[PDB]
Amino acid sequence: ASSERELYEAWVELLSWMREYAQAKGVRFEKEADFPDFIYRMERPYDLPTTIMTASLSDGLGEPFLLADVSPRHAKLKRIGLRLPRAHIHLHAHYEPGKGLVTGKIPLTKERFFALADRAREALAFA
Amino acid sequence: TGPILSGLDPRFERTLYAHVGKEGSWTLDYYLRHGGYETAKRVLKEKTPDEVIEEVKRSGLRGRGGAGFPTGLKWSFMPKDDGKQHYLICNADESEPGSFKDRYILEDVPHLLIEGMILAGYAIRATVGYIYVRGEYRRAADRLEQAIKEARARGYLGKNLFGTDFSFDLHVHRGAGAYICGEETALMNSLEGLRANPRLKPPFPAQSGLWGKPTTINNVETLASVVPIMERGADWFAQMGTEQSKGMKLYQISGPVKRPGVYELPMGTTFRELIYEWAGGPLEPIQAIIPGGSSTPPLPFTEEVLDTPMSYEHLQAKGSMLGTGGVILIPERVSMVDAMWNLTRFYAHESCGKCTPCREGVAGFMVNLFAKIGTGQGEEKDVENLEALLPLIEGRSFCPLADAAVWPVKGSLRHFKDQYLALAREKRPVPRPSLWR
Amino acid sequence: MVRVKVNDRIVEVPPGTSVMDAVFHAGYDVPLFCSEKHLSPIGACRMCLVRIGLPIQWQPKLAASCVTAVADGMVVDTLSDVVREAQAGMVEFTLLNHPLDCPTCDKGGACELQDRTVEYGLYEKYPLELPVYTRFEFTRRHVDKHHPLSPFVILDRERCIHCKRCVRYFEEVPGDEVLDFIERGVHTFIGTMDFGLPSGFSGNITDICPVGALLDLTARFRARNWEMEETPTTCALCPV
Amino acid sequence: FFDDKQDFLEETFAKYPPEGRRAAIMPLLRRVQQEEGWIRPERIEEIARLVGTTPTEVMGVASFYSYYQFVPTGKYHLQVCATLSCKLAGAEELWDYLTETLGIGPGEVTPDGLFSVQKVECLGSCHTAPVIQVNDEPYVECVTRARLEALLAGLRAGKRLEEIELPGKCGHHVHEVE
Ligand SMILES: NC(=O)C1=CN([C@@H]2O[C@H](COP(=O)(O)OP(=O)(O)OC[C@H]3O[C@@H](n4cnc5c(N)ncnc54)[C@H](O)[C@@H]3O)[C@@H](O)[C@H]2O)C=CC1
Ligand SMILES: Cc1cc2nc3c(=O)[nH]c(=O)nc-3n(C[C@H](O)[C@H](O)[C@H](O)COP(=O)(O)O)c2cc1C
Ligand code: SF4
Ligand code: SF4
Ligand code: SF4
Ligand code: FES
Ligand code: FES
Repeated sequence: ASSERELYEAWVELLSWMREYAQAKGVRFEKEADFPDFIYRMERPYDLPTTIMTASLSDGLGEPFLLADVSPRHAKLKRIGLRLPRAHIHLHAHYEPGKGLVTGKIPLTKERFFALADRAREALAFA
Repeated sequence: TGPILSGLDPRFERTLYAHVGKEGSWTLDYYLRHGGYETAKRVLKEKTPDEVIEEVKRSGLRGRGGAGFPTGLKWSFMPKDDGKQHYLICNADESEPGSFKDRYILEDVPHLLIEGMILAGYAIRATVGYIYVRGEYRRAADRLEQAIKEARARGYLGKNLFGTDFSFDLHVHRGAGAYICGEETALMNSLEGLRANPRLKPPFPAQSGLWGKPTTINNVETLASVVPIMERGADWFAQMGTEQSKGMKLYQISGPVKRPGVYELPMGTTFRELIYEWAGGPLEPIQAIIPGGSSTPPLPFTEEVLDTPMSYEHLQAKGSMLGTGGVILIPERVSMVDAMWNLTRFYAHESCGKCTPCREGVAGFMVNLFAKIGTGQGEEKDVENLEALLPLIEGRSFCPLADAAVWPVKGSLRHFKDQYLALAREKRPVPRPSLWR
Repeated sequence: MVRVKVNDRIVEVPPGTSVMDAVFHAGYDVPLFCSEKHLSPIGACRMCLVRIGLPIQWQPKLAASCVTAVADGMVVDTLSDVVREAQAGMVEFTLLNHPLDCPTCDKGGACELQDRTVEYGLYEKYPLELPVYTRFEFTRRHVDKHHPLSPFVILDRERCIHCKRCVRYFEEVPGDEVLDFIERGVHTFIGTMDFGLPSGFSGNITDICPVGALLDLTARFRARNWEMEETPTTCALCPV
Repeated sequence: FFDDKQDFLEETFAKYPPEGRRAAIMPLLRRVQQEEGWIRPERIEEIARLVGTTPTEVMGVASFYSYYQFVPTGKYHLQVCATLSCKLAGAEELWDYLTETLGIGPGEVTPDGLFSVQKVECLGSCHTAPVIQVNDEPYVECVTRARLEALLAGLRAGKRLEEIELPGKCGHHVHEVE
């Protein structure tokens, strides 16, 4: 259906939170990779709101501890994903209408993500 | 009656699972009071290693991990004398779903296993041996270390055992719950301090095992089965089962049945006998059964199937195989698509990542194919493609885990591809009824 | 020496020869990712598959020519339809989750994956039917990108196809273990706890990586592989 | 961490050949897990220095197995078996109800500070499904809604698993389903 749209919109919203945390704890954030269907679209028209697909929070050593990704424009089984490297931790969120951004059945709010990234910073970050 | 054991004939003698559950059966005193450790005493001072190897060779005892290779011939492949230290490996990693039989052997009757390991160590000149247990079995590990401590106190594991020139010692090593680490060549890596990516099979562990020493790995059920064989006859062992399946077997069953669990039964009992006489008959209509473990291809619920003797040969001639005898009943209330869904997601959780086909196809493609089909997204295209996908994975992987993923799906198509097409052509998610209370 | 037969040719070859070397010495060809010169062959990419007969006694499953020893009077088949279809399938599995970076990838034209893909992939299916390249229409694997492991080496964990070349080398050639995988499954990735990359011989992985994962930062974004003018010479920094 | 306990290190390294010190990476790591709740990088550096190898190899090893945790977990890390048998006994609905009630992700921890969730493959008790394990301990088997909620109410009040009233019968090696 059309929920996809808001999902990408919601996806953009997610990025904001990430950036905010960067200023809070003074930790390095990096834009990892942009959309291929936006680089390699030559004349084809493009309606998506933002051009960024993958980003991450890297520690002082540059090694990431938190990764966030969004599904491409034409792929099947679209989702938004989160991963903690080296910790065997994967989260798979959808956008359910009325509820909001939810990890499966459980809502994914700003506070939950802030806590998760703070835990990763305290635990996994080497320096 | 003509001498052949295929079921509930009254001449059957429970040997391994007898003392399971009996309070205090893990005391060395319990094992002693029932005649324990006598067989070790006789074999160590009477028989030579080649003799105890010939004994198990004639026993018809085949590998109890699911392979079926004659452990007698297996030990006959060992160097059998080289001057180097050898190792005997107890493979206590029990990770196949539907398999819960060896757990309670480890928890309640350890000294049976210790005697069997002493016998095998005498046979293969193994002075030290290791027991590798999975990180989910803590009660069994506690009881095993307690039993080893007791045997070490009362002189069963020492510099020289019982005056003869043989020595033996055991050491426990607890795992951390990784299915592939059960692989005989990957287990050695995992213990050695490496990542568990399998080793090359053309060099066998009989010729190059732990730390380069000629180690031999046998299943827990095999080691335990050694003791009665040496105790009361090898022919007595071979008295059970068909001409290719000698001895008894620890069957176990799970699913919507009245009383699931373990039964120490001869090789060849019909599925009807097991489910109905023992487990009390199913609780819901079953659409299929998975006989061996999870890795085995499902077979339909048929009368000509219910009459099938569970053995190394009768299942072979029916397309499936007898891995562990751990049967799981799949009812019509759950779609086959959902069953193999969970199976493929499980095998994807546990892949090591060395082979491109298993790692990529299984963990990225195959599971995604099943997801699209059974989530109300699939099309016939996905079912055709997944059908063609399996032969591209089966033949070529470093360890058979990859084949372990396709064969259950392979058969699942050859009997139930039609089902998928429905879920493909109806664009319907798998049914999700409430099953738990 | 042992006599081998590849599809039309008979070759003398010393006994300890790998089937792969007997194919190439015989003049045929076979894909190659896992194995490398001076590195322990282990069947990992499953690209080196051939057909083997040792009597006509065809093997049930495809033989790994990178870790197969050769026996006297063996038949090796690299042109059978089954072998070509299987090699194309494995290429499909390998490129399944690749990041779509070729035009901006520093590896560019001198990328073994590109060449073996255009070599063996897309078996001739039988019409002038409109062909489909990839079946994978799902979400690809995304991990950390353009990460400098060291002032000389940059790391793209997405481009790694999970061969063993850098870790095999690191244990074997210098004897300095400063690299290995972290997790398993498809989530496996390369990492380190030794950050300075202390070994004095790390640069060679830059050349070995059949993908652009590990690239030379001092030569990142200067020119394309074909564009550079090559001058073969000898280094006079030290007397070797 | 292992500075305090040198008798344990001697005992563990005596179990392996003098060249097979690296085997000890397995038990040593495990001792950290149950002691501190999660594995810190300092633990891995110490294991490497004691055992004479590189922290990279040890980290690859530790991250190879599912049991070893590298982030904080609750005091009670509810490991939910999701395999075929346990699902057929309702691991779907069990997992859904558990996670939706606690409101946690598998990576994060409840704000109460004692409840974490994680899916696990076959726990080797299939006839008594569904099954759940608490961080190292014998499984709480035959998990029905009453059994789960009673275990939760007991653990919430500081009851040791060894002392909690569990309704229903859990067979030893066979079990009657009614
Ligand atoms: N948890 C469980 O109970 C599980 C059980 N299984 C079962 O176990 C099986 C795995 O067994 P494998 O390790 O594949 O054994 P296999 O069938 O390849 O070989 C049997 C044994 O004999 C040895 N052997 C075979 N051919 C030989 C030869 N020519 N020369 C010398 N030694 C030789 C092998 O090294 C091995 O120890 C699966 O096929 C499945 O049926 C599989 C997965 C899990
Ligand atoms: C990928 C893989 C996983 C395996 N997992 C187990 C296991 O979990 N438990 C087991 O007893 N055997 C397992 N095996 C079979 C081993 O071959 C087994 O330890 C060995 O055959 C013991 O020999 P035996 O059956 O002759 O006694 C596995 C084999 C493979 C290839
Ligand atoms: S089939 Fe290959 S990739 Fe899969 S677990 Fe076995 S060795 Fe690893
Ligand atoms: S590694 Fe090779 S195939 Fe991959 S993006 Fe770079 S050039 Fe393309
Ligand atoms: S980073 Fe490159 S060389 Fe290393 S394993 Fe991956 S593909 Fe091979
Ligand atoms: S070439 Fe033999 S598998 Fe890599
Ligand atoms: S299925 Fe959950 S314990 Fe075996």
